[PDB]
Parts: sequence; structure tokens; C-alpha cells
Amino acid sequence: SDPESLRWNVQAELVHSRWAMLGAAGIFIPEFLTKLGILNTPSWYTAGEQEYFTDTTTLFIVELVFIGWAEGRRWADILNPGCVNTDPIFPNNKLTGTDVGYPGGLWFDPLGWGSASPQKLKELRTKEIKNGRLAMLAVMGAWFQHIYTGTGPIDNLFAAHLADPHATIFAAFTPK
Amino acid sequence: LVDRDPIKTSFEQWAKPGHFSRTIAKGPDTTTWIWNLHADAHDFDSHTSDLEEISRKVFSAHFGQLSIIFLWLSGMYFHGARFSNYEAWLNDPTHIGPSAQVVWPIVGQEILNGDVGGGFRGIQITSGFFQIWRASGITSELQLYCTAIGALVFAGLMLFAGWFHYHKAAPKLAWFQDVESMLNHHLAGLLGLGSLSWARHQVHVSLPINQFLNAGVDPKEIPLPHEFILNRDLLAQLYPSFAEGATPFFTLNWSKYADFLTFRGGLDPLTGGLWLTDIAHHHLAIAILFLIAGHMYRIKDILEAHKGPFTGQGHKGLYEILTTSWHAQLSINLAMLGSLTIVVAQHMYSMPPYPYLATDYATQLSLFTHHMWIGGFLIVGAAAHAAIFMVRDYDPTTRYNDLLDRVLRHRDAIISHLNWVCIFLGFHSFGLYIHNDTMSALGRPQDMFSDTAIQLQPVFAQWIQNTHALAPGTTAPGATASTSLTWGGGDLVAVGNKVALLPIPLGTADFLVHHIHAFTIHVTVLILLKGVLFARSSRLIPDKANLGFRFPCDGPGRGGTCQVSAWDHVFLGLFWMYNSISVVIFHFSWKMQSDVWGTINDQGVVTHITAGNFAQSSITINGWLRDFLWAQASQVIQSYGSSLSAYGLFFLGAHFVWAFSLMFLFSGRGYWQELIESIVWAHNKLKVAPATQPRALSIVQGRAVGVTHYLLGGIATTWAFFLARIIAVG
Amino acid sequence: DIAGLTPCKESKQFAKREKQALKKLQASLKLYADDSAPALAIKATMEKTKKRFDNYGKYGLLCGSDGLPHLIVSGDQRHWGEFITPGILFLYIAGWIGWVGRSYLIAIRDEKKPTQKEIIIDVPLASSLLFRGFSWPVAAYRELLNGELVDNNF
Amino acid sequence: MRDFKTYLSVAPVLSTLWFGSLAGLLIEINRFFPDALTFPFF
Amino acid sequence: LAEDPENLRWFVQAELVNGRWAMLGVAGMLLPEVFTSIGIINVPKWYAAGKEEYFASSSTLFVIEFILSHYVEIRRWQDIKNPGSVNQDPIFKQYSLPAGEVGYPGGIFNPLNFAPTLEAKEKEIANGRLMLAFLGFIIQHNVTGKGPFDNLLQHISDPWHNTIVQ
Ligand code: CLA
Ligand code: CLA
Ligand SMILES: CC(=CC=C/C(C)=C/C=C/C=C(C)/C=C/C=C(C)/C=C/C1=C(C)CCCC1(C)C)/C=C/C1=C(C)CCCC1(C)C
Ligand SMILES: CC(=CC=C/C(C)=C/C=C/C=C(C)\C=C\C=C(C)\C=C\C1=C(C)CCCC1(C)C)/C=C/C1=C(C)CCCC1(C)C
Ligand SMILES: CC1=C(C/C=C(\C)CCC[C@H](C)CCC[C@@H](C)CCCC(C)C)C(=O)c2ccccc2C1=O
Repeated sequence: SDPESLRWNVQAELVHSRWAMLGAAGIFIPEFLTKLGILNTPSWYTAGEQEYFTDTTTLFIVELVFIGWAEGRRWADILNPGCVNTDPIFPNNKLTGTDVGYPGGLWFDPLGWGSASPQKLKELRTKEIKNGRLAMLAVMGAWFQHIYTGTGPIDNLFAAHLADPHATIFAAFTPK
Repeated sequence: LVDRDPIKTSFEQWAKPGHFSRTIAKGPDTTTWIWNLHADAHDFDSHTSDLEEISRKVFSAHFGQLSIIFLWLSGMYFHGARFSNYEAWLNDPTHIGPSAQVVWPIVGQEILNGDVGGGFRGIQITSGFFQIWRASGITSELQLYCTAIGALVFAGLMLFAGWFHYHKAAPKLAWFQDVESMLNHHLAGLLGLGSLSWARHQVHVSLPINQFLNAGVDPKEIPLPHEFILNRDLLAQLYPSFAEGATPFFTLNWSKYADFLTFRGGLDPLTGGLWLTDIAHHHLAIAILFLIAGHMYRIKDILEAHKGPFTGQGHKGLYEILTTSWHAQLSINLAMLGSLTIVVAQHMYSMPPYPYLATDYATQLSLFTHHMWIGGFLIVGAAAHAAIFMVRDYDPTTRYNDLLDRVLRHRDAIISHLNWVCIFLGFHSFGLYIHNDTMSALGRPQDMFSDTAIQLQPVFAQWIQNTHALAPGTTAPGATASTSLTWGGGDLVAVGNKVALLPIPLGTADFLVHHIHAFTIHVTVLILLKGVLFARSSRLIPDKANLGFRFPCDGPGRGGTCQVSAWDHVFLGLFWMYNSISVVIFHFSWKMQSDVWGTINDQGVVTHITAGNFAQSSITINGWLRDFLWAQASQVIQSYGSSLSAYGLFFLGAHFVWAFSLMFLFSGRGYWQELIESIVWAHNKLKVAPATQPRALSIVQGRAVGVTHYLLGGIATTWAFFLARIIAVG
Repeated sequence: DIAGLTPCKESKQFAKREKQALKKLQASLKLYADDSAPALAIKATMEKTKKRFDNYGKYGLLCGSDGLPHLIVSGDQRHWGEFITPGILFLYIAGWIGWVGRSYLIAIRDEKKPTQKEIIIDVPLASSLLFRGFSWPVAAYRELLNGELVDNNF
Repeated sequence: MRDFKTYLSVAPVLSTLWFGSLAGLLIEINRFFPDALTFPFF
Repeated sequence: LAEDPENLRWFVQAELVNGRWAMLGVAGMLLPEVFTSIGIINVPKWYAAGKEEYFASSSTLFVIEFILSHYVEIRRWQDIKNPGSVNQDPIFKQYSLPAGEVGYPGGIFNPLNFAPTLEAKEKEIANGRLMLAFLGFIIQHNVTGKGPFDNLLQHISDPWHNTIVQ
């Protein structure tokens, strides 16, 4: 008769979202962009074809020293000061709560009108395409599936097989 | 409760200490209520003082069994499929030795996985799929892989019928509280329309697809996935497309036939699973009845009728409250369901109904003891729940002066007899054996009770067995052999790998087990009978229906005043039955191998797993560990480093778990309290205990953790003891 | 070295175990997998207990008669970490089981009605008092015996 | 969404997603090192 | 009760001794790196004096020194239950007398003090750790290695090595 059913962070799920998704931006347009036959070709010789490999797992380290740094700073002062104990304001804390952060300390604040209001108008822009980005990428992340599963010949694994017409993979279009 | 009752919250009850009688789980902390909660979780003296719901729950939380039996079976069809051995075994039976399960070689594991047939590593089976599965008017591994999801289909759906009850706003009273039709339906068309429907898919398809299997081929060199339609052309080999008959009746001519059936009895030479040319006819000949039968009726009338002098005035009226009980109409059932399961356990071993059983020894005795512990674990129950009636179920006393009010009238009486019955037995029914020891260890055989010393003379024969295998010359039509090959008269030739069934002789060492059963079956029942009877009132305590059918024990007075009750009569009645069944098992295999199971070769000089050692030597009750327990079991205690090994390697635990029961069975209670504090003390010093007042076991919980263990101990012990002396020689 | 025999560098009795026993494993002249892709005695299960050759590492490891290996651990000749190495390990792991036992416990008995908060769990595992254990340098080895759990509270 | 001074609850047996698993990851160390009986160190 | 800490004395002095000995420990290494060539364990002996006798042994050496370290150390004890060390620049620091806005108890966070001219035990704070965790570092990497930094020919780029031990 209808589920009971949740939330409350019902308020937070929505901000790894704008994380996950905006993000898929990075993959969506650069791929297809790629640049068909640019002129063409993809060749990367440079730091890469002669200095004994370049990355992979020095890859990650350097690679997400940064993501490191920044992804942390991301949610853990998104906002929340007050930052300790001890009775309920809910989110699972707002144990920042009634105090934002400081009683007349510094400029905790951005912007006049005693709050943080990045002004009133802009529902526009990002309500739309952006929690789009959430939606969009559901289906061209459901393309990731279509785009490659079928492990282009070069392997049948656990042999059912299980019938046979012809191949599959990606580049755009479809026979139909 | 109290919480929001109203009308005024969908908002569900997640959070606020307790529920279940009313100075309930109290604010104040404790542990007992965590075995409370699970125990008695299902019960009815709480939930509401008003029938209504309960039947509205039990018709739902029922459901999730079927659905389950249904998630189960799937992982068994799947399993009996892609974890194959079934394909391999079928082209190649007499030969294989089947599997479905296999480990994954993590840690020690693998030893458990040991070459089983059509060329692979795994752990065997004594659960005769691969043999219902003969059936498959089709064959194919991925196929069972449809029967399989066909299973998960029935489930999710035959499990959303349980959403589609209680949780959905439910039916009510009339619906069940009009009973008027129920069996009308059930037996007519399902009981019927299955057995019926089973007929149609038991000659259509199966018969033919093992009519010409019982020879050779490799499947798909036979039985396509459709092939068996309109094409009534292969049905040509296995009788006419009725040729000139039209819908039975008589203006029919046979100058040479009589439709499929042409009744058998005996056993296929090449697949002694009993004939199938019959198996249609018998299911057909069922259903009809059910088909005709489930057509009563509407109730009282028939029971409101035949009374007499001493007979049952209350016979007439034998329960309005048999539409208003459950606990009653469950307990009745269990006695039948239960007692109607272990009647399986015979007609099976002395009349196999599946291709390749008997030859398959271990893959139908497992059976005959699994089926055997239900036709018993369901019967003590079938008493418990009557006790549950006898104490409470009805509102007041509206039920009066009848068949019962009668039986009770005598009660220090029906159980007055029965008692002496047992000590008459016991003395004629066990010390009987003890004679032997005392006098064969004294040693003077002249005077034992041997199948040969005390007067009986090289024959048993003249009774009724010998007028069974020989009855195809009465009103009997006939059909070579009997009904069950194990009967006195005629025939031999049964099977070309190993053996199957043959006569099975008697006299003494068959005479007296058969009697220990009596005395064992009887004193079991004494304690359940007197238990359920004296349910509510007595001249040790009359103020004795005042809590429930459990209650620990009334109190140190009256002398003893402890066991009493009837949870407990259904606690010491399990205690016996564990024997009742545990010694009946002990019986069958020692016979069935001492004689029967054994084996042909030239001149079919028969060679039993044991040249009948039974003879003169079960009669001694040591012979029962000379010839049994110490003889066989030498396969359990040799079983290390092998493939089965998981048995020997259980047989120590579970032969431990039992020898842990006694601690739960044999001990006080403010004991483990008195102890649990010393503990609770040391706890507080570090500051580590109080919250959730740790407490010892709830007098009768304690008995709950006896018993249950004593059985899952004392039982799998043999479940191991067994699978380890039929796998491997036998 | 000590009462049993010497390690792996030589242990005759031990050798015979390697060999019969396992390898009989063999035992199946064939049993069909000429090329076939399942039945894995064949590869490892042996070789994973087997390629465990005249190497097992080398571990010292004393090996008595029948050459099943015995554990001394008296902290000498070679055998030290057959108890201590995996001993302090048992200590450190437990104690940081119950350091937090005496923690997602000593954090409750207060505020408002705290009478079974524990049949549900406030922070699962405690996931707050969590690391207090690896975040034990020294810890109870001082603050247990001085203050808090202080003889007072004793 | 969880900051400082204890958090949100959990069920009766989340121990059955703690016996199974965590512990379960440990066979996962008992095949990476498919063997023990002493141990090299790091 | 003792709400909370505490401590004090305690293990703030706990540290500084780590700090300032991890600092020294690394003077240890300092040596073999510029005009380089000579170290690792090098299980010294450790610098070794004259050509007039030792000779492998004359004596346990090593073993002694620290019998000494030993009553000097009872001495720093011989201080911290009851404050006695003229300078007085560890136990809180010097700047004689003071800091002990934490010597009679009641801290919570208490930052501290202690140079007359001038500034602090502070940016001797963080050489304080750089070196404790450095060691962590230092006899981290042996257990496979022992040397730093050439140029851009073919060194600083990590080429091929060899697990952990395993
Ligand atoms: C048609 C049958 C069936 C049904 C629907 C019921 C239903 C009921 N019975 Mg019942 N009963 C039955 C057959 C049935 N019984 C049989 C055959 C017996 C004979 C043993 C009994 C003996 C019995 C007693 C003595 C009692 C009931 C009670 C009840 C009521 C309590 C239910 C409950 O809380 O679950 C109880 C189940 C548990 C709490 C789970 C514990 C199960 C343990 C013991 C495990 C079993 C061992 C197994 C190997 C362990 C799993 C494997 C492990 C090693 C991993 C309920 C109305 C109780 C009552 O008070 O009436 C209102 C009373 O206790 N029954
Ligand atoms: C966090 C818990 C905790 C702690 C610190 C202790 C500590 C102690 N117990 Mg103990 N105990 C516990 C839980 C605990 N117990 C539980 C749950 C039981 C089952 C009733 C017992 C049953 C028990 C008995 C019978 C005895 C002790 C004894 C003792 C003392 C001896 C230690 C020993 O060798 O037993 C080893 C510890 C056990 C057998 C306990 C098993 C339970 C452990 C694994 C708890 C693990 C944490 C648990 C999951 C909590 C959840 C975490 C939560 C924060 C989210 C010691 C003071 C002995 C004593 O009184 O002498 C001083 C005595 O013999 N205990
Ligand atoms: C719906 C249907 C049906 C059917 C059919 C059916 C409905 C069938 C069924 C059957 C059933 C059966 C056949 C049963 C079975 C059972 C089983 C198999 C079980 C077994 C067991 C035992 C023995 C005990 C317990 C355990 C187990 C479970 C294992 C149909 C309907 C109809 C209609 C209306 C329309 C037209 C057509 C028709 C057709 C006329
Ligand atoms: C010691 C042990 C165990 C033992 C055990 C033993 C020593 C025994 C056991 C047993 C069990 C059982 C036993 C269960 C079960 C089961 C089953 C599954 C059954 C089945 C069956 C049926 C179906 C019915 C009847 C028959 C039979 C039984 C077959 C353990 C220990 C431990 C430790 C150290 C610590 C931690 C935890 C652990 C890890 C835990
Ligand atoms: C031994 C014995 C006891 C003592 C038995 C006890 C106390 C068993 C209960 C022990 C519980 C089951 C331990 C539960 C603790 C764990 C569930 C907590 C930690 C959770 C896990 C992660 C380990 C009785 O209480 C008793 C009562 C009546 C008749 C006979 C006896 C009897 O024989």
C-alpha cells in the first residue's frame, strides 16, 4: 500500500548523482567526438615509446593523488561546520546544525542576505539536462552493455555457444 | 498497541520496545524474550482472541512452503542438469553411480569429489532423481534447465499469492467457516486431475521413450522435443490408434489385442523398475475415483447418524468445532499424512516404481529411512497438536457430553490397559533376546530360541505371504509373478548387473524383531496417549489448565509434580520414537543385505552382501553389533581420505552433538544462573556486561535444546553410518 | 633439529609421504580428459599440494616419524614465528575485538531510555569506535590501568 | 550524511552479512596464500 | 569523571623524545649521500678509533653505553612525576616556570610555549615528525634497496624489481 520507504538522506543520494553524472559528461562527448577520421590518426609517441612504459599503476597513484585530495574535500566541507555532538538534528548529524559553522568568527559565509543563497533564479539550467545527466547516462551506460558485450570473436568462454547468426559490437548504426 | 491504532498511520511499527503479552518485554531489559519471539512465534493465544485472522495467516504463511519446495527442486533440477552426470549415466546405467553436487576446490575440499561415472569428479547421490528423471519423454541437459525455471516460475507467483493474501486485506470466516465443499474439489480434480493429467504424459511420451530405450541408443538418437503430437504413428509401436473402437464401450473386436496396460506385476528383465505398460493403467484407474468421489457433497448428516448403546452419542455432533479448530484438524492429518508416509517406505522396497532401483540399493533405502522418519516425526506431532487442542482452542465449553467427554469418562482406563500391554510385551518383547545371550553365553543351544532349536523346523512359509505370491489364480486374472516379487512362490531371474528382490523368508529373527516393533510402537503412544488425554485436568493437578499445554512443571510438591504437562509427553514421546524409527531402519538393511541384496553370476549362484549371517545371529542382540554396528561401520571408520569421507568426518561430530544433548537434557537451571552470575560479576569489573539482563535457559527451552539435539545428533550419526555401506560394495 | 627430525633439507619419511599418498592421486591411469576441459585432479589439487616439491618454502619445520611436521616454537635454531609471529597477531586482533567490546558498550547507559539499544546496533560494528583498536598505540596498556577504568571504578 | 558521535542502526542478524562475507574474505586470503602453518612477512 | 582528558605531562612529553630522536636517527643516514659511497646497516662499530687496539671485540660495547643512558634516564623520570630539570624546556618547555597552564590539570587542547628569545618548540613542531615517519620511511624501504637519486639518464624512473618478498 506504499513503501515506508525512505529518505531521509533522501536529500543526499541526490548529490553523488550530480557527481556520478555530470561526470559521465567526460566520457559521453569525448568518445563520440573521438574524431572519426580526423584527417587522421591516433598515434601517441612522446613520453610513451621509449622510456619503459609510462603509467598503469604509477597511473593511479598520481592520477588519484588528485582525485584523492579533491573527492575528499568535496563532501566533507561541501558545507557542514558545527562539526560535533551531541543530540539530534537528524541527517545523521546536522550536529553542525543550528550553528552553520561560526558565531561571528570569520567569513564562513558567501554572499549577502545572511545565508549562502547563490540567488533565486537558477532552477533552470541544471534541474533540466543535469538530473538529466543522471537519466541520460542510464541509457548510454546501457550502451556500454550493447557497445561491446559479445567479446568480439577472440573468445566463447563456457561453451553453451548457443546458436549462430553474426557478430556484434559498436561504431554506430545497426543492421536495421 | 497503542501505538497508533487507529486510522492515522500507514507509518509502520519499526521502533519501541516489545510486543507479546502485556506487562510485555517491559522497558526493563532481558534475554529470555529472544528465544521467546522465535519459539511460539506462531501460536495463537496472542495476536488476537479472535479466530478470523489466524486462518487468514495460516493459508498465507502456508503458501511460502510450496514456494520454497519450489525454490528447492529448482536447485536440484538445475544441479541434476548442468552439473551433469544424468546425460552420462542414462546411456550408461548399471555402470555409472550418479552425481549432481561438486565442491570447488577451496581449502581441503576436493577429497569430497570422487569419480562417479560418465567421466567426472563429484559427490554421489542417494536421492533418486536421475530416476524419476527416467521419465523424460525427451532427454537433454538444458531441458531440465526449463523444467528448472518452470520451477522458479511457480514461485514468485506461487509466492505472490501470499502477498495476495494476509498483507492484502484478506478473506474471512465463511470462506473457510463454510467448509461445505473443500475435499469436493481437492480429491476430485487434482488428486484426480493429477494422476489423471499424469496419465496423459505417462504413455503419451514416457512409455514409448523408454519402451525403446530399454535396449540401447544414445538419446536424440531417439526422442525429439515435439515429435509426440498428432503423429499417433510412433504410438503405433505400443498399440493401435484404436483401429475401429470409438470411446471404449462394447461392440469392440479383439481377435488380437487389449490396449496398453495389459497389466504386469513383476519386473523388466533389463530394467526391473516394475512395468510401465501398467503405470498408466493404475493412475488412470485412480483419478476416475477422485474424479468420481470428489463429487460429494454439499456435512453433519453422516456423523449425525450412526450411534448405539455404548457407542458414541456425541459421534452425533462430532464437532461443530471441526470447522473451528485447526490445532484439531492439523493433529488429525499428521497421524495420517505421517502414518501415510511410512506406508510408502514398504511398497517401495518390495515394489519399486522407478526404472533402476534395487540394483541401485543405496538410492532407495536412504529413501526408505528418510521416508520412515517423517511417518514418525509427523505422528508424535499428530499428537502434540491434539494436546494443543485438548488444552485450548475453542472459546468456552460448547462441545459437550459426547464421544470425548465419553472417552475421558474412562481415561484412568484406556491408558490403564495399554500399560500392561507393554510390560507383557517387553518381557515377551526384549528380554526374549536377553535369554539367548544369557544362555548362549551360558551356551546350550538345545534351548535358545534359534530359528532351529526351539520348535519351528526348516519352514516358515504356510501363512499369507505364500497365499500372496500364488494368488494370480483366484478371481485373480494374473500376469506372471505376483504383485511384489518378494513373496514366497515362484521366480528368480531378477537383474543382470547385481540383484533386486526375491522371496525374503521369515520364522524367528523376523518373528521377534517384528514383535519388538509392537512393544516399541505401543509404549510410544502410551505416553502420547495418556499425555494428550490427561491434557487439562487430573488427580495430581486439577487446577492444571491455568497456563498452557507446556508449563515447566507445576511445583516440587505432590511428591514430583514435574514432567506432567504434555509438551513433555510430546518430549519423552519423541525420545522413544527416535528409537521406534531408529530400530526399524536397523531392521531393514540388516535383512535386505543379509538376504536379498547380494548378487548373480553363472548358475546365478546368489552371493549376498552377506551370506545370510542373520540366521542364528540377530537373535542375540550382540550379533546386532557383532554382525551389525561392529561389522558394517568398518566402512565408516575406514572412510578417511576418500571422496565420501564427509560421512566418517561427520560421524564424529553429530556423534558428538548427541553427546552434548545429555548436558542440555540432564541438568538443573538456577544452576547455569548461579554460574552465569560469577561470569556476570567478572564482566562488571572491567565494565562489560549488565545491559540486556543475561539469563539461563527457560526450564523447558532447556528441554527444547535437549531432544532436538539428541535427535540431530543420534540420527545423522547413522545417515553417515549408512551412506558408507551401500556406496562401496553393496 | 630438536626432538623430531630435521626440516625439508632432508626428511626421508616426509619424502615418502609426498609421493605415495598423493601421487596416487594417480591411480587413474586415465579417466577421461585427453584434452578435455573439466576434471581437475590432473592440474593442481595435486600440483597445488604437489608443486609443493622439495620446496614448501623451506620453513625449517621439524617433522617427526611418519614425517608429519611438528611445531616446537621455543625461539631458537629457526622456529620462532609458529606462535609469537602468529601469537601477538591473535592477541592484537582480539582485544581490538573487545577493546571495542568495552566500547560500543561504554558509550551507552545514558541520555534517554537506553534499555536494549543493542538488539539493534547504533553504529554497525560500531563504525565510529571502529579503528580505536589500530588507533591503539599503547592505549589500555596505560589508560586501562591508570584512570577511567581506574581502580576507583574497580 | 554521518558526521561525529555515532550513527544509524541495522538489523537482528547483519551478523549473517558479517559471518558470511568479511570472514568470507579470508578464504579469500586462504587461497591467495592457498596455504598457512607459519607465514612469510612484509 | 572525568568527562575527558587529561593525560598530560603525559604523552606530550611522550612525543618530543620521539621527535628529537627520529631527528638524530636520521643524522645517522645523513652521511653517505653527497660525497657518498658508504653505509647501509654497515652495522658500524661504528666509527672506530685508533690503530692501537680493539680487535673485533674489546667489548659489548654497545651493551654498556646504555647502562649509562640508564641512570641518566631514571633522571628524566626523576623529573616528570615531579618537575625537576633546570632549563625545563621539554616538560612543557623552558621560559623557566611557565607553560604549566597544564601542569596543574585542565587541558582539552592546550598549545603551550617556550623560548625566551624567542619563538618556539613549534617549527621544531614539524621537523618533529618529518623525521618520525621518515624513519618509518627509512627502515621501510631497505627490506629492498638502499640509495637515492642520480639524474635523467636512466635512474629516477623505477625500472624493474621484484615483489616484496614475496
Ligand atoms: C502441520 C504442521 C506443523 C505446523 C504447521 C506446526 C505449527 C506449530 N507448532 Mg508444531 N509440531 C509439528 C508439526 C507442525 N507444527 C510436529 C510434527 C511436531 C512434533 C515434533 C510438532 C511439535 C510442536 C511443539 C512441542 C510445539 C509446537 C508448536 C507449534 C506452533 C509454534 C510454531 C513456531 O514458533 O515454530 C517453532 C520453530 C522454531 C522456534 C524453530 C526452531 C527449530 C529448531 C529446533 C531446528 C530443528 C533442527 C534442525 C536440524 C536445525 C536446522 C539445521 C541446523 C543444524 C543448521 C505452531 C502453530 C508450539 C506451541 O507452543 O503451540 C502454539 C509447541 O512448541 N509444535
Ligand atoms: C564484547 C565482549 C565480551 C568481552 C570483552 C567478554 C570478556 C570476557 N568474558 Mg565473555 N562472553 C561474551 C562477550 C564478551 N565477553 C558473550 C557474547 C558471551 C556468551 C554468553 C560470553 C560468555 C562468557 C562465558 C561463559 C565466560 C566469559 C568469560 C569472559 C571473561 C573471560 C574471557 C574469555 O576467555 O572468554 C572468551 C569470550 C567469549 C567466550 C565470548 C564470546 C562472545 C564474543 C565473541 C563477543 C564478540 C563481540 C560481539 C560481536 C559484540 C558485538 C560488537 C558491537 C560493539 C557492535 C572476559 C572478561 C569467562 C569469565 O567470566 O571469566 C572472567 C566465562 O567463562 N564469557
Ligand atoms: C488448470 C488445469 C489443470 C490441470 C491439471 C492439474 C492441476 C494437475 C495437477 C496435478 C497435481 C499433482 C500431480 C500433484 C503432485 C504432487 C506432488 C508431485 C508432490 C509430491 C510429494 C509428495 C509425495 C509429498 C510431499 C513431497 C512431494 C512434494 C515431493 C486445466 C484446466 C482446464 C480448464 C479449466 C480449461 C480446459 C482445459 C482444462 C485442463 C480442463
Ligand atoms: C569446534 C567447531 C565446530 C565443531 C562442530 C562439530 C564437532 C559438530 C558439528 C555438527 C553440526 C551439525 C551436525 C549440523 C548439521 C547438520 C546437518 C546439515 C544435518 C542434516 C541432517 C538432516 C537433513 C536430518 C538429520 C540427518 C542429518 C544430520 C544428516 C568450531 C569451532 C570454532 C572455533 C574454533 C572458534 C570460532 C568458531 C568456530 C570456527 C566454529
Ligand atoms: C548447559 C545448560 C545451560 C547453559 C546454556 C547456555 C547459557 C546456552 C546459551 C548460550 C548462548 C546461546 C550464547 C549466545 C551468545 C552469542 C549469540 C553472542 C555473540 C554473537 C555471536 C557473533 C557469537 C542452561 O541454561 C540449561 C537450562 C535448563 C536445562 C539445562 C541447561 C543446561 O544443560
